[PDB]
Amino acid sequence: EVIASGRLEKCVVDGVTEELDCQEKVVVTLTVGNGQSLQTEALEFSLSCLNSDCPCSCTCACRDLAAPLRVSLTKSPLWASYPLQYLSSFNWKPLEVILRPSNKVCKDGDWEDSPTCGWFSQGGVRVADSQGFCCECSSSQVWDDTFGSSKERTRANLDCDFWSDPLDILIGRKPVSAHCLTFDPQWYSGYELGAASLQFEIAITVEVPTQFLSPPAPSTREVLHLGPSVPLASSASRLLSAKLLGDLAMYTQLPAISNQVLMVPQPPDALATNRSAWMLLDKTMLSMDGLACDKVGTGFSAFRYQPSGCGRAPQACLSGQLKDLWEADLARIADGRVPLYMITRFTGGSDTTLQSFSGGPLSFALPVTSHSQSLVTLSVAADGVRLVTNRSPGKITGAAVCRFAGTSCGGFEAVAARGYIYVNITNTGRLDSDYTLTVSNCSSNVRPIEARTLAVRAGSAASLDPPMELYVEDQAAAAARTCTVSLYDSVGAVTDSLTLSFYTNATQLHHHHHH
Amino acid sequence: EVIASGRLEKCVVDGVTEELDCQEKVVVTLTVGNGQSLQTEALEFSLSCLNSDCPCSCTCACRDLAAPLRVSLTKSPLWASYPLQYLSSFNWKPLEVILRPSNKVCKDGDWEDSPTCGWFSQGGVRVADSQGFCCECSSSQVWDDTFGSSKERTRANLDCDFWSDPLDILIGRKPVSAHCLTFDPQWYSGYELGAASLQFEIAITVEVPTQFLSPPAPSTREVLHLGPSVPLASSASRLLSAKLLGDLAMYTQLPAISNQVLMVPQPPADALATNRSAWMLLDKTMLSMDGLACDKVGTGFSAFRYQPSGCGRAPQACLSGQLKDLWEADLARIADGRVPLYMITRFTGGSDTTLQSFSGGPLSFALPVTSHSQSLVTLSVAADGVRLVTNRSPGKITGAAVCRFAGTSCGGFEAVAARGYIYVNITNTGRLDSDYTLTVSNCSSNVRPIEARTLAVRAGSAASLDPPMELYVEDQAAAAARTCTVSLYDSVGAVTDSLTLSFYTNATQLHHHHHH
Amino acid sequence: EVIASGRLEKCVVDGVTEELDCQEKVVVTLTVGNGQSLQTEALEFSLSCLNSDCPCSCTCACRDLAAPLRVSLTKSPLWASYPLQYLSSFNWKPLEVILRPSNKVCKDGDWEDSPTCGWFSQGGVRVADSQGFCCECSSSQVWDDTFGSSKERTRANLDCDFWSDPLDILIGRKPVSAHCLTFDPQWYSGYELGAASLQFEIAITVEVPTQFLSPPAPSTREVLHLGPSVPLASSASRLLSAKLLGDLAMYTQLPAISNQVLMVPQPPDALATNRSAWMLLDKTMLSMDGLACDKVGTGFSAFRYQPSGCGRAPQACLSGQLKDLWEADLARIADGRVPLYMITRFTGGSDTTLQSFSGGPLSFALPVTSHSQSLVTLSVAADGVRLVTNRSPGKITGAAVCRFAGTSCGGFEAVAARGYIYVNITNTGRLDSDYTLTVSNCSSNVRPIEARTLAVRAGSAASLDPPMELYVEDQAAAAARTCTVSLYDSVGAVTDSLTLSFYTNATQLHHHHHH
Ligand SMILES: *[C@@H]1O[C@H](CO)[C@@H](O[C@@H]2O[C@H](CO)[C@@H](O[C@@H]3O[C@H](CO[C@H]4O[C@H](CO)[C@@H](O)[C@H](O)[C@@H]4O)[C@@H](O)[C@H](O)[C@@H]3O)[C@H](O)[C@H]2NC(C)=O)[C@H](O)[C@H]1NC(C)=O
Ligand SMILES: *[C@@H]1O[C@H](CO)[C@@H](O[C@@H]2O[C@H](CO)[C@@H](O[C@@H]3O[C@H](CO[C@H]4O[C@H](CO)[C@@H](O)[C@H](O)[C@@H]4O)[C@@H](O)[C@H](O)[C@@H]3O)[C@H](O)[C@H]2NC(C)=O)[C@H](O)[C@H]1NC(C)=O
Ligand SMILES: *[C@@H]1O[C@H](CO)[C@@H](O[C@@H]2O[C@H](CO)[C@@H](O[C@@H]3O[C@H](CO)[C@@H](O)[C@H](O)[C@@H]3O)[C@H](O)[C@H]2NC(C)=O)[C@H](O)[C@H]1NC(C)=O
Ligand SMILES: *[C@@H]1O[C@H](CO)[C@@H](O)[C@H](O)[C@H]1NC(C)=O
Ligand SMILES: *[C@@H]1O[C@H](CO)[C@@H](O)[C@H](O)[C@H]1NC(C)=O
Ligand SMILES: *[C@@H]1O[C@H](CO)[C@@H](O)[C@H](O)[C@H]1NC(C)=O
Ligand SMILES: *[C@@H]1O[C@H](CO)[C@@H](O)[C@H](O)[C@H]1NC(C)=O
Ligand SMILES: *[C@@H]1O[C@H](CO)[C@@H](O)[C@H](O)[C@H]1NC(C)=O
Ligand SMILES: *[C@@H]1O[C@H](CO)[C@@H](O)[C@H](O)[C@H]1NC(C)=O
Ligand SMILES: *[C@@H]1O[C@H](CO)[C@@H](O)[C@H](O)[C@H]1NC(C)=O
Ligand SMILES: *[C@@H]1O[C@H](CO)[C@@H](O)[C@H](O)[C@H]1NC(C)=O
Ligand SMILES: *[C@@H]1O[C@H](CO)[C@@H](O)[C@H](O)[C@H]1NC(C)=O
Repeated sequence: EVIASGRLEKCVVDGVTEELDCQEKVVVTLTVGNGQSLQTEALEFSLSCLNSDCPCSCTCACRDLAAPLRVSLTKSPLWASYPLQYLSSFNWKPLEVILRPSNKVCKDGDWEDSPTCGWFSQGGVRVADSQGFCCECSSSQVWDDTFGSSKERTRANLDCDFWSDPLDILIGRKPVSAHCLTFDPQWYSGYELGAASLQFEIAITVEVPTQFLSPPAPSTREVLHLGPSVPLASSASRLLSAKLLGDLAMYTQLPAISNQVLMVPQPPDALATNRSAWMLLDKTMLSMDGLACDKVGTGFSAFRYQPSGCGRAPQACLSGQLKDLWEADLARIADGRVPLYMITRFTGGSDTTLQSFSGGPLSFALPVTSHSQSLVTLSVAADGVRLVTNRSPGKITGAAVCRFAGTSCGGFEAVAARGYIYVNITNTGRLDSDYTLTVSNCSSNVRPIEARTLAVRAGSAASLDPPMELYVEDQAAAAARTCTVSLYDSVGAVTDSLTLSFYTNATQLHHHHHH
Repeated sequence: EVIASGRLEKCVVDGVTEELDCQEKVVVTLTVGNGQSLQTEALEFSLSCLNSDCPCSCTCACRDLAAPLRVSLTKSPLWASYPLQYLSSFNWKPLEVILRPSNKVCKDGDWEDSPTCGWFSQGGVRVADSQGFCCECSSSQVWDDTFGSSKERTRANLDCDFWSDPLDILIGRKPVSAHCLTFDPQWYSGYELGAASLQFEIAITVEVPTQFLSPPAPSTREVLHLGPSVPLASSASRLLSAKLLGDLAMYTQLPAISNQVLMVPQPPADALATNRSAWMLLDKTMLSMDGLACDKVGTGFSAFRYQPSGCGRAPQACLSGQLKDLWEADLARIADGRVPLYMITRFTGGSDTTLQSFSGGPLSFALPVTSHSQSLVTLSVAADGVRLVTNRSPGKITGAAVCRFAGTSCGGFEAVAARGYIYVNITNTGRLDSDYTLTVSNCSSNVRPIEARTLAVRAGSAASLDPPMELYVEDQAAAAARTCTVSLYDSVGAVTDSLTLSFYTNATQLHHHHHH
Repeated sequence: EVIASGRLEKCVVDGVTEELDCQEKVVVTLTVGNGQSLQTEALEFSLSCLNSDCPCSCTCACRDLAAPLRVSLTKSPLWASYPLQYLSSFNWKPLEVILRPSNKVCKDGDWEDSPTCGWFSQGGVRVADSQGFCCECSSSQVWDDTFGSSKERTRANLDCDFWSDPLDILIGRKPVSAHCLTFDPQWYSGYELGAASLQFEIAITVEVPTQFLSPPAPSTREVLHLGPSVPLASSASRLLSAKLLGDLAMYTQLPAISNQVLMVPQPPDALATNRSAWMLLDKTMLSMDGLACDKVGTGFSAFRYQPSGCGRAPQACLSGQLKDLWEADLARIADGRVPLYMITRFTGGSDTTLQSFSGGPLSFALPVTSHSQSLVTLSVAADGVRLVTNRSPGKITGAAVCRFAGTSCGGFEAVAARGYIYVNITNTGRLDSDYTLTVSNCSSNVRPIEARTLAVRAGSAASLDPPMELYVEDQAAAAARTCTVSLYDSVGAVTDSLTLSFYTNATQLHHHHHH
């Protein structure tokens, strides 16, 4: 979209000579969209006196008369990359091993030279509280289990019936239990994310030459590169000078994951490669010092000194681990709901959308789908400008609402879940044209969706990736909620439009029954 | 504000025929403000050869000569809506019931067939640790309470004096206590908020016809609608083609509530106010999702049963920090001129009425944006010649004062623990609907700068800032009269009125422990 | 950068008379950069009929013929200020005092009239659980310490050997311990931060008068002031009318510190003044009610009722305090890593960059380094406009990568740490010109860096402050990673460029050795 165009006299005072020099250039300001990956528009600058701003006619090394300077602009796919900062490692699933010693002895002493669990060591020094804790059957439980049946739980399901082992309970040796903490061989590295940084590269293609026909005689293509890192560039010789000013505000802000911790499997039916097994967790799920129970990174001190530990069930204090959060999210997928810890809760179902990134192995970035119009200013030493835009018709070749990861299509669960709109369009023209995809005039209590733009090659089909997220703002269950999907060509004309119908199932809640 | 205007030759290559077609249109780029709800400006495009871009003179079906094409733009009120995702339910106030059995027996066994508290059940299976815990008076406390007075607390205020019940303590039956967890009948649904999405709709009114006088002869009004969902539209026939490019960056960013949990009262199937008045928005550090933590929203049976030294602690221990507690705590902050920390009205500034003007569904949440969010719109008309017609009407500041949260008292606030709210009354004294800009500047020392606000006021009507401006001070001292200058600008940046706003700040207060 | 310029007929209908009035003004829209603090560009408006829009020739009170109206724009340094909201106070380091009474008595009763620790008081009422807790040596430990050596830890390192004190253990008096909680005399005030607000002031200098030479005959300089608080202004009389529209989106977003708590030392080899001792903590490090252990603000109830408290080490439950987090971050500085709690983790090493702020004593703001181009619209009653920009060459006079606070330069630790790029440039011209500093064409797995702009006075040297943060997206250890640092003058020409080489050391991780 061209915003401003006109002539301007840019005078430059050379700082060494303090000397003035003025030229009248054409200053065009136009935006570049996120989904604008093809050369659909072109800027043509009328060039008088070609070659070396009229000519000396005619070895001779002179100049030619007239030709148009063609300029187009594309933008690489937009990503939101976060910088990583390592913090600490975490175990996939810490496991408690219960030992029932053969000689009915158990030692968890703090200065115990050799406990029945054994000491860990971070080097030559042994780690505190790594020796677990012991459990003995109380006199009250030996009394109950002998005559009747003890109603008090033991962590090792101890049998304290006197008849179960009379020859040793008589001599005071009661049944004992050892509870040691072990680590899964699978470790994870936890990196704290940073501030989001928009990353892209605008490609400015400039070609200078020697009813409906506009034939091109020999041109020489030159490509400029603009971006946040290099927000300006100039063409060969000194004709075109560009400058990236910045983007406009995004209508739907980025997800607030700046203060979360990215879990990456520490390397030593197969697991999927790259970031498929990655996770991104809030700090309320973690214990950095390891002194808290039922958190990622629970340590020895938390497991050894848990209150009434011998009276609790096995594996207590060891919940909420990376393996638990993973298995929990997989359950949410089977129920049409969105994961809460897997990084695919932003992609919408597939990990393939996150491998198109061009960063290093230890990097994280989400594909931006909101509108981010970057403003570029072109200043050419050529008076006369014209915009040439391709208009190709299109057709919506398919639209449907599907749950997370496409486990089932047609609808989702009202407020606990959300839907994902996959839209298939096809360029029916013979040229590469830009398109705008909008969802509007929905039924009641349906959340508005921001439009998306697709640059489709001629005769090719395209699809929204990642798809649009669809919510509903009530908890009822409707059989056919409606929305209108419209396909706009360039310069804002509707080439095709259909009505998208979907169901929402009612929401479900917890309940406790009192007695 | 008009930004760019000029002529441009837009050539369109029809993709089916690969055929070129060029036209010279006027491309105007202008911004639309957040608080711009009235038609104060108008763009007039000189239209030669009316009707069907000169005419064939003269059934005839021909064209007329000349008239101006009038175009205006308004913007709906701006909101920041967050998508909800349900997580779990939470009880308004879990209550501990203390039982003192008549037969002095108490059973909290894990496999106990029938405990003195009873098992809950999530269906047909009974919930673990729902049977509470029992307490017995230790031998040490029976020894103290019999002769002197025991200094050790019991959760049930047990009387373990032997003389208080000798016939049963002698046969070993000591006084016992049962501590069961119960739930308030009022439940709450907790929805995790999502990413903020700016939502609005720009209304482009276009009317084509067919000293100071500019009379309108018959016009036909056509309204276009642009927004984030539909960022472009075209008029009837093919005269005007619009496109919404986006907004500019906001100077004061939105509140970071993306990862918080919205608490909504769960319906049952002196009265409370309707809609979101009873809603709350909490940080995840106030919650226990698994319920295995004490003194958090959603504390479960396992946390209450296995609390360390539970029988030695006071009643209702581990049951603090609940939805009822956080609510009653915020109400106390209101009575002390401070701002709530959990009620969603801590963003509105005092009144819930500002949040019911939203047009979303029953289960939605949105805050009214007050920062400048200037959206850029590009107009391209097939009519060469353009003119901007803006209404300028004078105004007067009819009132300005600093008030605490919810207007419990005006005149000032508490320095750093609290903040003030600036209510400003203005009145359009002209006969036309003009736009205005409201600024607070040239303040005294250590006063935080405030971003300006814009008000579109109907002719002869009075307007007011809603929600009011939030005012802070960057020191902890107590001043009797801090000053700021409130200025009212008409359109095209002229000061019609200005007054000096004076307010006091009380000194901040801090906690203190006296050791012994 | 000038974006749009042209003529526009702005008609104004006076609301009182309903009367029309039209004038044709020049509407220039141009951006103002973040680092643009000098008058490098200038807008010159051709003014016909000077003095009072041709003249009446010739007391006379008439007008002159012709002169140019010079207009320049600068922007103050950009800051992101956060509003503070006080919450509660916190102690620098709560300390546990262990008492061993001479008479072997210990009382921690709830209704105890006078305990061996003593009651605190918030006024006239005494604070609950302020009397600490007592510890007695169990019969099991007296049995072990008498014959052999007890392997169970006591919090007071108690000696329960019967022979160590036989005359009192015989009469039942066992060794006892008192554990009271005390507070460091240094307190801290904790303020919850608010939403970030961009704060700046654009200075519009307008002076109206009355080969390379352009001499100035007497002008009168007038300065306008625009900003978020006052986004518009008009010149003396009614010539120029300005309006600040807003900034463009920032490419690298601000750090998400909105919901954190700022710790400020509560006033009564010396510490540096202002914010040098300040800290900014996540709410997961705090206990507001004080009922949690090993957190900032741990209270009496947490310390008194800690499970197995008498069996734990001294100072247990009292970790993770403001003194601990401070001493921990200082250790990260000595290891080339970035602090996690000190507010200097955003500045990059020096506190001097945070004292240039102009706020009150209780305020907090970070210097914005991302591009924030503000759009300003100028409308002058003078047809004819010209842009005069100074171009002075520059030279990169130094570039190096240094760890946090400059503890050592040359490189950093790959993912646990980050580097900081200090760049020295010098204006070699005789005029004040603007510059653009870019880092591009890096080696593999190097994170992209957004460009920065420097306004340098003539003949003066400038430096990046705060320096650019440099990350790497892999965990390997390389001896010489390369990037290209380029220096652009105004209107986008490369005056100087060098290649910046640096090393990255491999990352380090935790490890537990099992037994
Ligand atoms: C939009 O266009 C897309 C194509 O560009 C459509 O995707 C197609 O979806 C259909 C089902 O709706 C798939 O047909 C199925 O094919 C499988 C076997 O092929 C697949 O096998 C495995 C899965 O077992 C998979 O990993 C492979 O990659 C194959 O894709 C049959 O068993 C099914 O019965 C069914 O016929 C197409 O394969 C798929 N095409 C592509 C290219 O992926 C999409 O449905 C369209 N959406 C809308 C809303 O119109
Ligand atoms: C970019 O230019 C900067 C100057 O504008 C350069 O900073 C200079 O860095 C050198 C070291 O490379 C310093 O020289 C040192 O001086 C100390 C003694 O002076 C200092 O003493 C104390 C520290 O004990 C300090 O607090 C004072 O302020 C003094 O600065 C010697 O003991 C050292 O051996 C060494 O010679 C310069 O003093 C310093 N200049 C300034 C003005 O700070 C910077 O290195 C340049 N960077 C690049 C990449 O080129
Ligand atoms: C700005 O203008 C509004 C009105 O547009 C002012 O609100 C008015 O405030 C007064 C109090 O100062 C209200 O009068 C009171 O009414 C209550 C009954 O609700 C009565 O008990 C009191 O004795 C008193 O009479 C008045 O009703 C209210 N008007 C409206 C429409 O709400 C506001 O005070 C003005 N603020 C400034 C700073 O000028
Ligand atoms: C991801 O895959 C790419 C190629 O598809 C590979 O170069 C890269 O090393 C992989 N990274 C991880 C972390 O698996
Ligand atoms: C929008 O949909 C409603 C049905 O909900 C229909 O009545 C109306 O005509 C539609 N309007 C447009 C412009 O599609
Ligand atoms: C709800 O989901 C089930 C499958 O889980 C589906 O059969 C049903 O049709 C859905 N509800 C409605 C109203 O369609
Ligand atoms: C809020 O009030 C509106 C009408 O004022 C009503 O339509 C809506 O259902 C209410 N929502 C709730 C959650 O009470
Ligand atoms: C701002 O107010 C102060 C009084 O505190 C006054 O001295 C100064 O002149 C005022 N400045 C302007 C520009 O009004
Ligand atoms: C501080 O607040 C009290 C009421 O809490 C009020 O009476 C007093 O006037 C305030 N301080 C000043 C300086 O006005
Ligand atoms: C910081 O220093 C400035 C002067 O450099 C002083 O005016 C201000 O009071 C100081 N603030 C604090 C909190 O030390
Ligand atoms: C980037 O640097 C490499 C040296 O490793 C050089 O070969 C290449 O030409 C450079 N590319 C550009 C565009 O400067
Ligand atoms: C890694 O750091 C050490 C000091 O910690 C330094 O001596 C060494 O040079 C660094 N690595 C490389 C490759 O330079």
